[PDB]
Amino acid sequence: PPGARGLTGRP
Amino acid sequence: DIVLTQSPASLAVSLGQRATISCRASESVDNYGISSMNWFQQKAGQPPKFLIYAASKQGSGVPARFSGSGSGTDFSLIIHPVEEDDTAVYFCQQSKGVPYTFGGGTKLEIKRADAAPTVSIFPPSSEQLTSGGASVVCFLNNFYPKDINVKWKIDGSERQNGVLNSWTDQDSKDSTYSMSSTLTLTKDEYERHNSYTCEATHKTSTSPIVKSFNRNE
Amino acid sequence: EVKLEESGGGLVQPGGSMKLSCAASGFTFSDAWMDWVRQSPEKGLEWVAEIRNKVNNHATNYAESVKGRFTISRDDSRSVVYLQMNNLKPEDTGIYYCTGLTFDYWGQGTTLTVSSAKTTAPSVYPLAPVCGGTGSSVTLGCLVKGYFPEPVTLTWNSGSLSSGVHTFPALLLSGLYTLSSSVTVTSNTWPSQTITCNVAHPASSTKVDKKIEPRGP
Repeated sequence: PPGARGLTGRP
Repeated sequence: DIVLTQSPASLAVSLGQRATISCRASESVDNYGISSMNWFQQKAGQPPKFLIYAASKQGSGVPARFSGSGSGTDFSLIIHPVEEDDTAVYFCQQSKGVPYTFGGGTKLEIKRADAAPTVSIFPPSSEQLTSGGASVVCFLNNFYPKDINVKWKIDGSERQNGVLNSWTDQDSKDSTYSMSSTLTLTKDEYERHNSYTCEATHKTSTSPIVKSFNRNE
Repeated sequence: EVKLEESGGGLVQPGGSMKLSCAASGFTFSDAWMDWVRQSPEKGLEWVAEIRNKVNNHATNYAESVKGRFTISRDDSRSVVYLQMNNLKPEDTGIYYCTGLTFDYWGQGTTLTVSSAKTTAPSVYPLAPVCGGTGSSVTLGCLVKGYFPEPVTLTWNSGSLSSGVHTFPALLLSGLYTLSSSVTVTSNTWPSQTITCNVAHPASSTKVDKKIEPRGP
């Protein structure tokens, strides 16, 4: 699934 | 601020060929082992669509042909094989830290066979004349390449003042451009001259494509 | 399917205030990091503001160019992100996208124009071809003259004609936007079946339908 941050989000 | 610089600015690729767009970062966007570099596609009149994350990994349902590469400060986006619908602007974007920053953008044009414009001239409407203005419009539709030159003549005398020239973006299906030229005049001056002409020089035709009317006709 | 709908753009005086809002569905909203991103032709894509999820204390960040003026916030119970903007400046003019899961998903965008120019309704003029035409297809036009601010929406026969349509980007002539659109159909269709140009200018609450009539002498 997606992260909280999103795939485009920071690490 | 991590500044992103893309190149080239624009780019024309034939169907089925490789398109390579670059993105240079002012400093390393590596955080951990992951390069925090994303790529977006913006087709005309639409928001950006997310394509690639982590430099090389692809978002959900993003075709195999889109794929990125690079680490640290240098990155590429490869589109191969290119398709008609890939005409768009492509943005690189850095998520290493706040502020999040985007690149300048790179327009991908799709090369296709040459195409002459279908040219249509339109006098002013009855509505506009009774308002007080007079606009003569000339559509040049479905042509390639993008370069075109429109000359307006009034009784054979050239005019440059009041002329508005708007190009569309490239079409996502037939890879053509279309363009609207608009000579704007006072109603008083529209009725002083008879013959309104719209010459259009394109790569296709050596001699220009003329379309013309006279007011008493 | 993810949906992001923004709302509440429009025209505002320099110094004035404006509150954008962004409804979202298709992902667990309370978990998602949400952003606002703007686009202008001069400055490209600017990240404006972030708000993080409940797990990160609804932490906000802002671009330096908006610090002290813009407040981002969210209503997890209504799946809404807001962007309060104060002391607005001409350079704040742009299309404001609300994005979800940082930049994975993007809304259509809402237009914010910051200018002491007043709102102005377009005049909408139909462009029928020259008196008496002859080909196997025919092009009609629609001129949308002298509106402010952007945008207008233009459809032909309420959307029924998508193919055949070229709508041209607007341009600034004498401080006001002018826009044109061509439509091409087979010469059976017109003039027998009626073709109508539909134009809305939300900023001035203008909705016009203009029927294209042939030119009788």
